[PDB]
Amino acid sequence: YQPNYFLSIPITNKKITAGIKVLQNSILRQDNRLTKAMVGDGSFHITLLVMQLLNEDEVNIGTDALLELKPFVEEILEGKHLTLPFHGIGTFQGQVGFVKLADGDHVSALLEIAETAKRTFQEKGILAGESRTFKPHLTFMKLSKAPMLWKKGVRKIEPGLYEQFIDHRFGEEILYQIDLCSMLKKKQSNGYYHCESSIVIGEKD
Ligand SMILES: Nc1ncnc2c1ncn2[C@@H]1O[C@H](COP(=O)(O)O)[C@@H](O)[C@H]1O
Repeated sequence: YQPNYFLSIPITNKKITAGIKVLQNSILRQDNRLTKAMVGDGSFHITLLVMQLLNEDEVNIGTDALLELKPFVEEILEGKHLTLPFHGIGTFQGQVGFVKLADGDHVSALLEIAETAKRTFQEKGILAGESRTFKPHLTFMKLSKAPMLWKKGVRKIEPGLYEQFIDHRFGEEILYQIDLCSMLKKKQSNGYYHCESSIVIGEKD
């Protein structure tokens, strides 16, 4: 199905987003055609769950489901925090460029959160999740954003463009928030997606 909403973990570590800005700029100074493929300043996030919310009532149900999700996250994390190290560059078949999530224990925890989120939302009546295996990633560019590239002289991201960063430590993000975001509504003034609702993770209540 085609989703229109998603749960999003914003990247709150300014070092990570600043380092990705450098990476995007390094790429653009080599080929300015890639400008419209870059994700916008302020939009950096990890997608946790996609879904359809197709009317105002369903948007309100989604907000309720996210509120319900909060305690499950802290159960999964066992009263500690989830540290996400962002290191190196990966792609999905040269069409989407992302900063990779380093391997480690936090990957299984993040996967458990995604699966519990899917279950939580489905039990509230929301079509959510994907059949495809969840592959967490922090996108910096996607060719699909720039449909004239395909039609023109650029059909994949040349790996030479990001070679200097292929193995760069961007930084570590501690999970602090999950937002319910609209894919299609206008972005906030700070460049982030329209947010219906948000919960805090990892803080004293
Ligand atoms: N497991 C996957 N395999 C291939 N492409 C993916 C996968 N997960 C996400 N994508 C694509 O990566 C693009 C950017 O991801 P995102 O920044 O999370 O929206 C999305 O349009 C997804 O369709």
